[PDB]
Parts: sequence; structure tokens; C-alpha cells
Amino acid sequence: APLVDNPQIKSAELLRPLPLYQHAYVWPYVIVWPVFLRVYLTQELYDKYIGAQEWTFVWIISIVTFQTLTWLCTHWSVNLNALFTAKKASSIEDAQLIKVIPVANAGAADICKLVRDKVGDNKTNISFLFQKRRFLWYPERKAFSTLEFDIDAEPKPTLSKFQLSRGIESEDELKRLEQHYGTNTFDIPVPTFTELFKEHAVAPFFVFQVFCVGLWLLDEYWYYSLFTLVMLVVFESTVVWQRQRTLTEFRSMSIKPYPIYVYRLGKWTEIQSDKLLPGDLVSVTRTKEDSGVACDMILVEGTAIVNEAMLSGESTPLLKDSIQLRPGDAVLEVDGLDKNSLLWGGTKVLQITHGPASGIPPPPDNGAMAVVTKTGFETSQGSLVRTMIYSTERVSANNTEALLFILFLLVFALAASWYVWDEGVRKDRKRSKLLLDCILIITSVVPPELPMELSLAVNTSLSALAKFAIFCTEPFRIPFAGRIDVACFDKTGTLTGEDLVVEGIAGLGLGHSGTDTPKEADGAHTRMVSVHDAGMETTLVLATAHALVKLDEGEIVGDPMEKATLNALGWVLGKNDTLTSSGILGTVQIKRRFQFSSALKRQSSVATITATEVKTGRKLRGSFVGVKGAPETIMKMLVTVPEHYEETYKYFTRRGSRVLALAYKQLTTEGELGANKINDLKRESVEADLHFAGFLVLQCPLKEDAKQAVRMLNESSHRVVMITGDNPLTAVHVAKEVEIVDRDVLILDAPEHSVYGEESLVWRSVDDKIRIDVDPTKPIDPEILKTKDLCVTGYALNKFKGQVGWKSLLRYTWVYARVSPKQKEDILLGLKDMGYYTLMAGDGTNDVGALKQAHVGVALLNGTQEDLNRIAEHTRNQKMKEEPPTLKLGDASVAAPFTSKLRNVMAIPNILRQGRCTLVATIQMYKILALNCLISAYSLSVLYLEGIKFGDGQITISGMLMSVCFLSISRARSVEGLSKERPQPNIFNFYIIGSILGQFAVHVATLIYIAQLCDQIEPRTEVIDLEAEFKPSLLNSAVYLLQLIQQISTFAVNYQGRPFRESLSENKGMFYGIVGVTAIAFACSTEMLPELNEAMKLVPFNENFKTIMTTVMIIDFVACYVIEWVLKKLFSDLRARDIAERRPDQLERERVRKEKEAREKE
Ligand code: BEF
Ligand SMILES: [Mg+2]
Repeated sequence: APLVDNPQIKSAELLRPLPLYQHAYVWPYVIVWPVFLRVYLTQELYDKYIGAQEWTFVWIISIVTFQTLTWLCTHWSVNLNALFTAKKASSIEDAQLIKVIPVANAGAADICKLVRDKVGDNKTNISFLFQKRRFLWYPERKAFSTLEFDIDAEPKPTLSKFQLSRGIESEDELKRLEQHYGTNTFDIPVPTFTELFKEHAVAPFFVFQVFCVGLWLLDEYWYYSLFTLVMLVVFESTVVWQRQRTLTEFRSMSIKPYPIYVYRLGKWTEIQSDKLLPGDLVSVTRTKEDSGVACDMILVEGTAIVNEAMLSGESTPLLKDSIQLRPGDAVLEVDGLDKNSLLWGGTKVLQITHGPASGIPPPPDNGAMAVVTKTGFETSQGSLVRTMIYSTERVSANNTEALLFILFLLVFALAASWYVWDEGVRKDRKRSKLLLDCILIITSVVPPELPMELSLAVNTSLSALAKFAIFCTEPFRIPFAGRIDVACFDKTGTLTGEDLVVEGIAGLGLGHSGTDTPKEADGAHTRMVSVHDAGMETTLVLATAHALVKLDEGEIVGDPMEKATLNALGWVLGKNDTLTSSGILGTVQIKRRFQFSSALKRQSSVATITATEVKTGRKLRGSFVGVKGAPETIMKMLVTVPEHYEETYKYFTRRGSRVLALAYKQLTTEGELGANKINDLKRESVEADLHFAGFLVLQCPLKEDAKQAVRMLNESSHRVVMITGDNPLTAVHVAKEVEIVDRDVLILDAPEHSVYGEESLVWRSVDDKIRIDVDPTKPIDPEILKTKDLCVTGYALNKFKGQVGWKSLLRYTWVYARVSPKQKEDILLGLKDMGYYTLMAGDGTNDVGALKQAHVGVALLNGTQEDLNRIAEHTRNQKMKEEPPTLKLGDASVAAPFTSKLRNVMAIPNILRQGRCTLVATIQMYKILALNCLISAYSLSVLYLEGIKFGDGQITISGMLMSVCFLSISRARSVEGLSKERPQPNIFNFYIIGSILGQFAVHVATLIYIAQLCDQIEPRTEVIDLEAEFKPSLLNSAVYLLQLIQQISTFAVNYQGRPFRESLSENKGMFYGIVGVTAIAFACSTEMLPELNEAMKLVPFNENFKTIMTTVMIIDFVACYVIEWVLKKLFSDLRARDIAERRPDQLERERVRKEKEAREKE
């Protein structure tokens, strides 16, 4: 049995701490250090080693580096921390620390300290905080587990327990609950500069840089090494300062407490929302701005209209109901028949209404009585916050490819050092000079400037991305954007505005036929009449059927959809229960209202009307009855059903747009009905016979940029999928409009008629004429999986979990509808565990688990360019002196590596358009560096053993050329428009290694040939000494010219231009230097300028040698290009993966569109 009983935790272990005396980085180094110290200090018989300054410095550095590595091993890994710092314990009575390991993809390893509480006389509590969860020890089960509440037990509690709950009394029980469950607080840490710098300073690359810099302190230079260390410290300080600033700008979040009424100790008291305990009786009222319900509550009395904007994703108000109507002694199941009564935390209560089981007096603020069940970090949004903060480690550019690259270079470095040391010991030279030379060889091959170059090449991309208002917190995730195989998308807020807008009034032509209405095959009217131009009866119904309440000051409370209808209609209500005055020019006062019941679906009202139409001059007045409802219920009350009633609303509701039916009745044609007769009117008399007005269609309006951005993503080698939380029909229609899916579509769900307790999954069509049944064993491959597309809903994902068909449902599906916040993370993890890199672009809180676990996660805020301009104006004005609404810095930008600020779907291609421009650079800085470094190894391994030396001017020219060409490579800007070809993803591949080895072999062969020819023409039989000054000779000129041509060629051939980044002819800083240096080299080779040869201490040349040298340089330059070209054409992987393989018809349509737009572009 596992020690920790939780699905997330893999394994645990009990530990006992040790003091500083017994640590593994103190104990071996306190008995070894004095032994060497005595020998160095007061032995005077140094026969073990000679005793020179460098010989003792080597022994100092070895022990210091061993101490540093032994200390850092406890910080790099936690298993070594458990092995070194602590020891294995026996049981709970002696353990003080515990080590917890999470599952493979749900966080990071940790060591947590145990806390013991002595609230009981003979009872104690053992708890440790892992990932801000209060794990507790239960002695009966001999295992740790999470806290348990009243609502969660293997016997489900009866309804009488919550119905008869009278709050919390008996103050000692209150103290027990407070000490056992804790306060309702979140307390996000927001780490400061010191811990960030400590975390940054123990990275392997910084330690490697510090060690490589400190190795140069071998008495050669005491002023050229401290300056580099100071520069490194300054750079690492400013990088972490920028990260801290851009992290505190966004991740700084807070939940403001608000006072509430609590029925504590049999009395209603004012209590801050920070201190709430399970079992408390809470009166819930209308919520304030930017503040949701503080805790998970279940209603007991009254009805509330809430806005589930953080679980469903939509903003359409719901109708929560109490549990008074349910009888006692009933099981409280949550999945069905009572999920309409649970009130989750973090949501906003739009309205509260009452339209005494426990004998409790009503609260003074006149809210709804409810019982809080779960509080703290165990609520529904507590898990969301936990997935925000601790879910995934930073990347920090310390991947295994860099380690393999460094080892691959270090192999050649060690080989060269071994060769040099063998020659030195054979020639019996001084050991100190040999150690100096070997240290130079070791630190010159493996590059100590690679992290600096990578950081510069990523920070320039950050500065380029900052122009389009995209701000990023983790800079080293930009290279991940180059290789993207699937792009996930949300539906509400990302591709479509979240608010519901009135499309207009439809079906006004029903009944009488004008013989010009555009119909369909099934005879459904499709005319869309704007709400601005409408008849008298329909606008009076639209202005009278609403349910709006005016307060004392004048604020209007209700569903915002009737506000958006009224302000478009131009009407306005006064302080009294009246509606005042487009083109209607009238007034109406209402008398009696009915209520939405969720069983009858009928909002009806009576009123007295007077309207004066202006276009025709007709006038109406008297009494009026307006009814708004669902079309099926309204249809029965019509006395004359029109000719095409059951087709128009069906066609409109199969498109995903919400539809409502409007009916009017004229009770008395002149004057009101009369006093007190409206009061006795019954629901079955008011809603008896009515007259049709029209269908009011509401929909979420599509953005103007979604189609173009999705088209540009699809026409590339990417693939676009949609993971929404809306209805299947609306998601299917939006996907069809945006061209995510263009074929016949089949959805996977339960039958559309509401069946509860039935597990039958059936394939359905949008037209609803195909009902192929299926069972969770295997989907049929040849027809359903191949001919028609798919749409898997969230009700079929948890029924397909673990089966063999699951691996087939993550490959042939493009949209997912009605998806819970956990299932989005599940889908993205399943896609990531197949080999595809992913990207998610969300807007809200319900997709945090998807934003965090995606490789590149963008969060789109809502704000136009004019708002940013006004914010800039306000900031400039307040800075000059030393007001506009701020951006909705919500919850998606907290958990996303990137954050847009412009509310555009085109911000997703642009990031991709930058990612390629980074990745293509990041590859070649690996290829250009290593090859150069490899050449340097040879140029210091067997060529240094020769008598060749270079003058100061030549060295300065080579260094300036190398520095300029290396600084020009990193700075790169993108090229507009995505391309069908994909860059090379990974550094370790047959193409890169083959090209590097081939070019290095060509360089080595050319150098060997020219050295043997130069020795052949004029032999040098004199002895060779390695400490002499520079001497001009023909070898010293030939080797230098060839080496300079090699340094030119490595930058000349290894450069990828037009399809991803800047062309070479546009990059002035590299091109001018390359052409100038190669012109200088060729001019010196062909002896055009006699003065130029003596300018750089270059000897005169024989006529026969000049031609063969020029030909060998030309052969080198040609072969270095030919080998790379043939390897790129043969053994390279740039094509699309199996998930993005477009069908031929789609490519044909793309070609037709391209040629048509090119033809009309003239
Ligand atoms: F708009 Be979503 F589904 F978060
Ligand atoms: Mg959303």
C-alpha cells in the first residue's frame, strides 16, 4: 500500500534530518583539507608533487570544484538531497521531513516538512503542505490522504442534513473547525528578487561559465578575467530583473474579501469572507464588481440567477433552484438532478429573488440562505489556482541537446589535449607550460559564450515581438513556436465575442406570403429583419415582456440581453414602472408580471399601451399582453399556426443560434381592463389565445479576423482544432463558417432527447437523420473514421477513457464540444504524448489547464488599439505632470507564457511568424560555432606543434571578422507570410552531423595538402621551438590565408535565408564584411597590390605557387557548398507530419483561390 493515498502522488518516503556536521559536503572535506594544508604549509619535503605555484593551484581548484559540485548536487535533484542531507527514518514518531514525488506530468518533485498539532488532550494532527494542499495523517489507515468534507463520503448524506442545518453554534466546535480546516485564503506568494536570483544562479550554464572564466586565472592575466565575471553577473542580474518586472506586471493577483451575513451562534453577524467554515449558514445576495462567490455553497432557500463564466465559458445566465421542494430522506447525488442547486465559487450572482423549513428568521439584507460545503484550496477554483501556479517548470534553455552538444565537443577537446600532453612528455618540456597550453586547448574548444549568444538571439526576438503588443514571461519558449504540428483554439472570446448580440427579428413573413421570400428545400423562411425596422406589435412585445427592476438611485439590474435589446430599440424606463421613448414614439406602463419557471418557459406581462406610428400614421392604444417563450411552448397557445412555423425555428435552432418566440394579445381594445381585475387574472386565462409576432434570434458575433488567420494557419503545414465548452451545434456551425471542417459532419453524443441514466452513445448528424449506434469497444474504421469528419463531445470522452478506441479519437477529430476544464488538459496531454507539439490560444479561466500544459500558450485579452493609445496618452500626461478604463487583466494571462493585448486572432500567426525566425537562427548558431570551434581544435592540436605563427594585425583582422559575423547572425527579422516548408526542428540529426563532419574533413584535407606542398617547395630542416617570436615565411602566409578562407566559408555556406528569415544580400553587417575580407584575401593571393603584402607581414609568392593555391582555395569553397547542398536535398526532414496531410481537393481549392485572387489583384 502506498504511503500517500492520492492519484497524483507516485511515491513517498519518510526522512529524518541531519545537522551540518554530518552533511556529505562537509564531512569528507573536513578530514582531507587539513591533510593537504599541513603538507603545503609546514612540510618542506614536497616529494609527492613538486610544489610550484601552479601545482598547488591545481590541487586548490580540484578540491574547491569538488566542494561546489557536492553542494550543487543537493540543489539540482531531490533524490541526491535525500541521500545527502537527511537519513531514512522508521515511522511517524521520529520523522520530521517527507519527500514526495508527483506523477510524470503534474508538477515537480519536492520535500515538505511535517507539522504536528496538539489541539487534543490525547489526539495530535500530522500534516504537510505539498502544492498548497493540506494532506493529513489518519492513524487507522496508516497512510496520508487529502482532507474530507461533509459533502464527500461513501454514504451520501441525506437532504434532511442540509435542510435542517441551523448554522454553527457551540464555540468550541467553531474553534475545532477553524483549526482543522483553516481560513479561506489563497495567498499567492509572488516571489521577490532574491529567490529568483538564487534560482537563476544555480543553473548548469551559469556555473559552467563561472568555472570556465575562473580557470583562466592561472597568473596569465589578472585583469582580463575579473571583468568578464563582472559582465556575467551584470547580465544575469538584468535578465532576472526584467523577468521579475514582467512577472509582477501580470502574475500579481489578489482576491479582495467582502463582508457577509453569517448565522453564527443563533444570530446574524457581519463576518469577513476570509473566515468561513463548513456548515455555516450564509445569506448570499447580489455580488459586487470583479468579485465572485467566496466558497462552494448549496442553496437551501430562494432562487438565484448566476453567470457561470468560469466553468461553461459562456455568459448566458442560468437559473439555480433551492432544495426545499425535494423531499426528505433522499440521496444527494451531484452529477444529476441536483447540479442545478450547487453554487460553485468564483462565479457572479447576477440576480436574487424569492419567487422557513428550519424556523430561521430571514436575514436583514434579504438574500438567499445557503450552506457552505467546501472552502479553502479544495473548492472548484482552488484546483484552478493550483494548476496556475505549480504545474510546469520553466525551460531556461537547458535542454539535453545542449548537454549532448557540449559533450560532443569535449570529446575532441580531450583528444587534442591528450595529443599535446603526449608530445610534451616525450619532449620533456616544463610541466607548468604544458598545463597552461592544455588549459587553453580545453577552454578554447568548448564555447563559454554559447549561452550568451542564445540569450541575445532570444531577447532580440522578444524586443521584436513587443511591437505588436505581445508580452512574454518565458523567453526561451519562442523556439518551440517554430515546430508546431497542431494549433488548438477556443470558441468564445478567442474566435467569437463573448457577449450575446441580437441578430434581428426573423420569421416576420410567416402567414401571409409575399411570393418573394428566400426559402430553402424544406420551405423555411430565412429573411433577417433588423430590430430597428419592425412592426408595432413586435416592438411592444419586445419592450413589455422583459423582467427589469429599477432600484432607488436608478440602476437597472437584470439579464444584460434585454438591456442590449432596449438600447438598440432606443427605449428608456423611468423611475416609476413605465417605459418611455426607433420610430415608435410612445409610452407604456406595466401592471402585472409573471416569472420564468424553467418548466413552462414563458415570461409574460400585462400593460397599458399607447403608440403613435410615424411612417404610416396608425395609432394604437389600450391594454396589452406580451408573452416571450420557447417556440414549442408558444406554438400550442397560437390559435392559427402559420404555414411554415415548424420549419423556420427548426432551421434557426439547428444553426446554433438561440431563438425565442413572441406573442401578443389585446385584452381590451380601448382603455385598460380595470382596477383589481388584473390581480385576479390567472395564468391559464392570460396565456390562452395569442397572436404571433416573430422570432428573436440571439447569437455571438464572429470576429472579422478569425477567417483569415485560420485560413493562413490551415494553408501552411499546421492543423487547427477547436476545444470549446459550448453546445455541439454552435461549435459545429462556427467551425463550418471558419473552415476548420468542410465535409459531412457527425457528432458523438447521447441522443438529443434528454435521457438520464442512459449510457447509449449514438452518432448523430446536424440534420438529424443518421442515428448509427455505437458502443465503447471500437469505432468503425473504413466508413465513419475515413469518409465523414468527427465531433466528439465531452460526454463521450470519459466513456472512452482507457479503451483501445481512445488512441483513434485523438487523431481523426477536429472539434470538441461541452468540454470540462480538466478534459481540455487531458486532451492536450494525450496529444503531447503522441509526438506532436501543441499550441493553445484561450481567453478565460476555464482553460487554464490547457494553457499551462501546452508548449506555446497565448492568452488573448480584450482591448482595441484606441484603448492602448488612450492609455499611452494618460501615461504621458501623468509623467509630464510629475483615467481611461484599464485592460481586463483576468486569469488566463496569469497561467500563459505569452499574453496579447490587442484582441486579434491575427496575433497567433505573427507569433508563429516570429518563431521560425528564431529557430532557424538557433540551429545555425549551433552549426556555425561548433565547426569553427572544431577547426580551432585542429589549429591548436597539430598545427600549433608546427612552427607556424601569425602577426598581430592578422590576428586582429580575424578576431574582428569573427566578432562581427557572430553578432550579425543573432539579429534577424522575420519575413511576411507563412511558408509551406518547415525548418529543421532538432539539432541532432543525420543532416547537421553529416554536413559538419564533411566540411571539417574537407578543411582538414585541404590544410594537410597545402602544408605538404609548402614543405615540398621549400623544406625547413631547422629545429622548431614553440616560444620564439613571429617570423615571416611562406608557411606562415599560406596557412594564414587558407585559415582565413575557412573562417569566411563557414559563415558563407551555412546560412538559410529567404523562406524563413532575411536574405543575405539585405544583412549589411555580415555581407559587407564577408565581401571585403574575401576580396582582401583574394587580392593578397593573386598579388595585385605589392604594398598590401608588406602591410600584413605577408611574404612574396612564387608564380607557380599562386595558381595552385588559388585553385585549392576555390576547390575548398566549392566543396563546402556542394556537400551541404547535397546533404540538405537528400537527408533533410521539412515536410508536414501525418496529422496535417491535406486532401487533394483542399489543395485544388487553395490553388483556385490563389489564381483567382492573383487575377483580380491587378
Ligand atoms: F471561450 Be472558451 F470556451 F473558454
Ligand atoms: Mg473562453
